[PDB]
Amino acid sequence: DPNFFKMVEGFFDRGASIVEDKLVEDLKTRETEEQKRNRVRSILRIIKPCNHVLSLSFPIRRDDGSWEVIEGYRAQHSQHRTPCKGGIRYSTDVSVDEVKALASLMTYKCAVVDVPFGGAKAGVKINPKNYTDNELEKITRRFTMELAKKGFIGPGVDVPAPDMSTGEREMSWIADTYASTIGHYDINAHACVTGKPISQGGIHGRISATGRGVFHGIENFINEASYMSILGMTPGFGDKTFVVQGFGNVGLHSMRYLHRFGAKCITVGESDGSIWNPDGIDPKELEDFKLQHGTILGFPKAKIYEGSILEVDCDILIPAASEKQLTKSNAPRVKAKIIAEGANGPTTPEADKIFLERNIMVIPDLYLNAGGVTVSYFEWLNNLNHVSYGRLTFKYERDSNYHLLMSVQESLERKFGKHGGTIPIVPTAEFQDRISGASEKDIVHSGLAYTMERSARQIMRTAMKYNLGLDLRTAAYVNAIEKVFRVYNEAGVTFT
Amino acid sequence: DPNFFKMVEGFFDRGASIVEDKLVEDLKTRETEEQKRNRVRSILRIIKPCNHVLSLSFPIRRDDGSWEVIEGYRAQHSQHRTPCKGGIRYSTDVSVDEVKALASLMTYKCAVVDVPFGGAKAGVKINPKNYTDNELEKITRRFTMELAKKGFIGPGVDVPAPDMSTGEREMSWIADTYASTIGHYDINAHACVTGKPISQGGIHGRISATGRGVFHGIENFINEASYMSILGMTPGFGDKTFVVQGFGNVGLHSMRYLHRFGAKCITVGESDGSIWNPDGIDPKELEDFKLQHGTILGFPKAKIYEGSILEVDCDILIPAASEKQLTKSNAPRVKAKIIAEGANGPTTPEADKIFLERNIMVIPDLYLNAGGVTVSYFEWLNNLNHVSYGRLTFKYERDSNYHLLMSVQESLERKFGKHGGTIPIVPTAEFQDRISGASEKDIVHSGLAYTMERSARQIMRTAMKYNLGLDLRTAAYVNAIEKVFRVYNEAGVTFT
Amino acid sequence: DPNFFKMVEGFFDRGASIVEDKLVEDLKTRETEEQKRNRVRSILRIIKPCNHVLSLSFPIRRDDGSWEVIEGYRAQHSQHRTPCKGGIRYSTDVSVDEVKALASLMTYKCAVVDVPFGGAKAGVKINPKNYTDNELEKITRRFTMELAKKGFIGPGVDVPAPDMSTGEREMSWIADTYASTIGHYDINAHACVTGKPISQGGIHGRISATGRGVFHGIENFINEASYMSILGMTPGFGDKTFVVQGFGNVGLHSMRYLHRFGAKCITVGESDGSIWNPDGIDPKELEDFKLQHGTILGFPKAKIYEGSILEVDCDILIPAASEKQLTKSNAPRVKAKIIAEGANGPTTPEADKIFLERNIMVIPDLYLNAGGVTVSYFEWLNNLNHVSYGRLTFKYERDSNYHLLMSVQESLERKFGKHGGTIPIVPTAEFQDRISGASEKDIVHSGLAYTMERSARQIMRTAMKYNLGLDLRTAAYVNAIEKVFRVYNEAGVTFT
Ligand SMILES: Nc1nc2c(ncn2[C@@H]2O[C@H](COP(=O)(O)OP(=O)(O)OP(=O)(O)O)[C@@H](O)[C@H]2O)c(=O)[nH]1
Ligand SMILES: Nc1nc2c(ncn2[C@@H]2O[C@H](COP(=O)(O)OP(=O)(O)OP(=O)(O)O)[C@@H](O)[C@H]2O)c(=O)[nH]1
Ligand SMILES: Nc1nc2c(ncn2[C@@H]2O[C@H](COP(=O)(O)OP(=O)(O)OP(=O)(O)O)[C@@H](O)[C@H]2O)c(=O)[nH]1
Repeated sequence: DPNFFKMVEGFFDRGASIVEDKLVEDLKTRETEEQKRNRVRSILRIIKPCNHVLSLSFPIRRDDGSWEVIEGYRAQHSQHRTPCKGGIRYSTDVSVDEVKALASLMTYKCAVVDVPFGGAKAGVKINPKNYTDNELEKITRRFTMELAKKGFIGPGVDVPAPDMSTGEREMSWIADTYASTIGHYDINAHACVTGKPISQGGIHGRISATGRGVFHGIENFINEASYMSILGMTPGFGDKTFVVQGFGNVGLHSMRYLHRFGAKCITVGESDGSIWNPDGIDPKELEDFKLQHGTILGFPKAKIYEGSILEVDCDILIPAASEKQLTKSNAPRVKAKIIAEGANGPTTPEADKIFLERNIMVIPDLYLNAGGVTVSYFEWLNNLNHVSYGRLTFKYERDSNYHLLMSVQESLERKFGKHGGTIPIVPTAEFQDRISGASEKDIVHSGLAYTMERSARQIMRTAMKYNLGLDLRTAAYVNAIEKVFRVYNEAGVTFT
Repeated sequence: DPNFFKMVEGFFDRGASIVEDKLVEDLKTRETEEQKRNRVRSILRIIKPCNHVLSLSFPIRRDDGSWEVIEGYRAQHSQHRTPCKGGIRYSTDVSVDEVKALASLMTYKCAVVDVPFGGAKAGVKINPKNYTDNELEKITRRFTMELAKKGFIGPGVDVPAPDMSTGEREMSWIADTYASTIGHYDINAHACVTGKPISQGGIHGRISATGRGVFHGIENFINEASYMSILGMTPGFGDKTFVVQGFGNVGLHSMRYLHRFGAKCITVGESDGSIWNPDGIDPKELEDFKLQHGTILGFPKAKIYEGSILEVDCDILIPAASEKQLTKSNAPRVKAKIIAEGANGPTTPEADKIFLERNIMVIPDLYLNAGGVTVSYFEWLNNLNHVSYGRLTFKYERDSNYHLLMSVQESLERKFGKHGGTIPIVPTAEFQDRISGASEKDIVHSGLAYTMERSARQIMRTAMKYNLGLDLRTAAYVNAIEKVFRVYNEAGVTFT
Repeated sequence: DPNFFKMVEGFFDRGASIVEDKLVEDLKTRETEEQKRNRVRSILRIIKPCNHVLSLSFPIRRDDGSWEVIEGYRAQHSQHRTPCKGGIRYSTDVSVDEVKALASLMTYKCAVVDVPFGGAKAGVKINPKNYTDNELEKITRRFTMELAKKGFIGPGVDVPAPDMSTGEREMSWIADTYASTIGHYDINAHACVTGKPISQGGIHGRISATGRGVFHGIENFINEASYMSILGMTPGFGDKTFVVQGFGNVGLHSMRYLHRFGAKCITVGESDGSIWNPDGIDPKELEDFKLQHGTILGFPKAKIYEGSILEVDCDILIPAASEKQLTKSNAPRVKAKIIAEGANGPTTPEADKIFLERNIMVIPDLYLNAGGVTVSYFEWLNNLNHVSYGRLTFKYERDSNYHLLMSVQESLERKFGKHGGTIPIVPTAEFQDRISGASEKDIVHSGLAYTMERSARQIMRTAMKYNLGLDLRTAAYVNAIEKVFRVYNEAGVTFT
């Protein structure tokens, strides 16, 4: 049970060794092979660590009149490409080391998806549940009152974001503080953060984003025969066994979108148990009980399945919530062709090997749960371009989108409308639905997928280049580094 | 052999005289004809000079331990419309006067193409070749360390750029300095400069931009019969003799794009000699030797042509590199209907007259080599909107771009698909190539051409308005001034 | 052998317990004894920790072309009273914990002497000796390039300073960086740091300051009979045995000033050995060999004394350099009435008890080595008032300083100068020496002593108030906290 930090650090190291072999070969500087090799080697010593790490102490007053001190950490991995991004996490497992990872992680996560942001993250040694709303509203707006004094929060330095144990309220609190302490005139203050509610500049779609980011991520591969062949599987979703573990968020919004395109999901894993219905389960009906029961168990159309989800005979498996759920004890026990890994580090390094030995494909946590980052990026622009996307264009496009058809109509009626036969060219129900449903919801759904699309394709290439086969986890950490490295190299690596 | 400055100044003067005749007539102020004429007249005394010109001195330390002082000049023509733009030039021909021109030039260049920027330029009395990479990296990052202390470098004051003797490295160096001296949080620091590499916010297409800007510039005229008639020529490129002088950059990337649309280029001029093949030459094969030989001479499929390119019997002639190449001695000797003038001041004032007497059309250096500016402008936005263009839209457009076709299909199958005959409407190879090739490369190629398109059209008008016929050089300097003047007039000309 | 951190933390804790007993009694708020006691108690939980602690990573390039990463720490104890102060230390013993102490220390050190500054400190995991001057000049100016991006260096946030392993050069380097990265116009940039050379705004006297701060600190007690009586000693210095350990700096400049006022120093401790001359030793003659020999040993007029300085039969003992030199093994072995503790933590907690049991007075490291801080404060003003002290006044005072005497002369000659007898009132050699020697050297020497004077007096009071007798170390940590606490209380303790 290594520390998730040590997991990460262990990976990057491996990727570096892989990269260097050629990265030195494809370096176009006039130097000695040795000389230049000592350039790259150290650069891969430079980015790995996290530049700035700050430790705090808060004199907050409780509701009972008492005082207590609070520790808070912010980690800003690398300045190679600002601004920097990172969510906040209120918990008691926090620690300096636990952070540097996730910042040094999100960075690599962002690069895979071609995002400018730089990785960061913060945390606080605290358990929210023991504290009220007011207290938390006293904590937060003081937290981001300090960091702002110290240049770790600004629309072009560092951008907080949500995470488990947080929500819009928390964000909403922050942004106000900033505007009342720093911006005071600065227009870009509305971009201080992300994940805001919709009324201030948020997004129609954030909540389900991640779940989607999983989906289009899987799609870019399942529809890829080059790997179907390897796993003896078939392209498409119309005939496949799908399951989930970590119901709730990302487990769900994916399950639903998943159900949409011909999927047949079978099971559900929950902190309290499981279910099973080889006939396929409606996510909708489950959405109900999650609110009408606070649990999955008791679902009429599924048996309370004994055992872990992982041991289910299926095609896909989605460890959306549990961390380190896959071990050498289960890796052989799993029954699946593919794994998703929505959550971060649901899988152990040892297992990955076992899968590669079982010819089991997987997906890296980076790629999938990225969409929860991607969307933010978009939301970080809405607050900069100070508009909802498209509102200058929807109707214009619309107009053109049916002046054309008219042109077609006339063009045809002109040629073989000889007798005058009219061709009432019209939209399609769907296409008409898009039109009247014109809204950011459609844009984002697009600028998200395209992203996840392009990224995957780069990865496949990256895999082939290095003959990694199905060992994508590395391949991603690979494709990331090359981008990162390439950046830091072309930045005048340092002015000292 | 006047100084390129004196050339410029000589032109503007001429344009003013031409403009005033009507600019006073079309001025809508309640004044006396005389009174108002004394308004315009002086305004054309105001813009002409360059407001700010700074002279520097650098205590740099060589690699040998020695010190030496270095002089550096920055010229910011006019504040009438900030920000201001201007590249850098490392040479020993530099001088205050040599600058004011090019700044006072780029301004007028920018206006022709409807660009906000204001003209500037910098230079340094130095010969790079005698200095290392490190030294230059010591020079530059100190150069832009001073100017920043003094408000001549900022994403909304003044924007450096490349030029001969410079490259991405130089830029890349600068931007880092700025972020480490001024921005420190400012998001727009990524726009401090332009011409950056691609990894930081550069562009897919810069290198060939200029060459293209030449092309679409020629196209907007060759396809214009109104001038074909005058020169007894034909519209199109499918039947014309093309040549070049100044092979390398802009000479090349144009030659290639030129070759694409039915051109037949015949010759090449190079600092070391020339070639000739009335059968037409593949730029590609030339691209090879330029790298496999560092020269054109020795090209199998062309004779080493004796004489200057200018004296070749052709339809187009492109003095892409040489300066002041066209004199009264050659002006009559030239064999051509049109000239391009990619470079700046390849042609002499005296010659222009001779051409007008020989009924020879030409093109102003302003218009053509503008694209090397235009593109930058775009690149200056990529770093402000903090995105690669379109990524929010490509797939959305894509979707719509084939939901429509479906609509057509259904619409037709509905009317005279009576028996059920299906119409498998599909894209075209080309159109499908666009789609999968979706990228900035296509956007920029567009927002460039359109620009060069609209501009030309304004010029034609401007020519007709003033009955200049083929004497475009003036006409441009004309169309520019009116815009400029119009700006400075509507700006509350001055608050003093 | 506890960590110097743990030493410190152990002290403050003790002081708090002592303070609270009355601090709650002298709190003038309308509350319940319990209620208010829960106010103070926690406040003494708040100040103790250090608010901001930053960890860094530097991509520096060596002279050999290689790269290496460097870690650097800055600790800004408390914002209760900005700006904050702290020197820098280049070593390899550095660590986060090792810092928080010294920052949380200097704070309390500053308060004793009624200084606004807030404690901070920085360090770097590095050994200078293995690196050149250039490298260090590459390290430093990058170090303070980051911290400035992050608001840990500024004339009104945080003020670096020298320390062992540093010197004026290091400072001089920094200040330039700042002016070239942040100030750019800010007048107060000349105050970014302290310890500067004299040519930029430094001070005539810094080097010997500390040594002096020791002296006047001892004087305020030795001349105090109230404690002479306790130790059975005599006031004055004219008859006392003085010694030293840690020759070099502070050991020396004190020894000299010490020699001036009737002292008779006997021995010297050095890293390499010792000497002894009951006849008294001229510091001057020693100054010579320290430069003519790099050592004390071989001094003609002193025997190479076997044993540690501590075991010498004397009246005063000055552990100026060695850390943790005094242990339970030596505490009883020491032969002395008083200890100085110029260095930080030369003495162990256990020993202090033993001394109190041996009726041995001591002095806290805080008080004495403070002068090295005090002076800086002054130097931090020279760079703000942008003048050398007094230059507006010396001659004015001078004038008045002898218009008076004239008045006396005339006044006397008027009354009983009846016959006309003239009274040539004149200055004294000394007083005339002051005049012609008018310079900062005299001011600082004053504003230093007065400080150390007033402080001590507060401490005596503080001791009596709490009946600590000779256990001053606490008493200081006591007098400090009350000031600190009092500050943080009257600051609207927090706006959350
Ligand atoms: N679909 C769905 N949405 C939910 C659920 N719970 C909360 N939501 C929120 O409701 C919103 C519904 O999104 P819509 O914009 O109405 O429809 P959509 O974006 O096209 O797709 P869905 O989000 O799946 O409905 C989502 O953005 C979620 O934030 C749920 O169980 N199912
Ligand atoms: N075409 C071409 N590109 C070159 C040449 N030399 C360097 N390049 C670079 O290669 C890039 C090729 O551009 P692409 O994006 O691949 O293709 P394109 O932009 O549609 O058109 P081309 O630039 O002419 O290839 C250009 O942007 C140049 O910067 C050359 O000789 N020919
Ligand atoms: N006195 C003294 N000064 C030294 C010695 N070594 C270096 N110095 C420097 O020389 C300066 C001499 O100070 P001065 O201003 O000339 O005289 P002062 O300040 O009245 O008293 P001193 O510093 O003891 O000489 C001090 O500030 C030190 O920085 C030394 O061994 N003895």
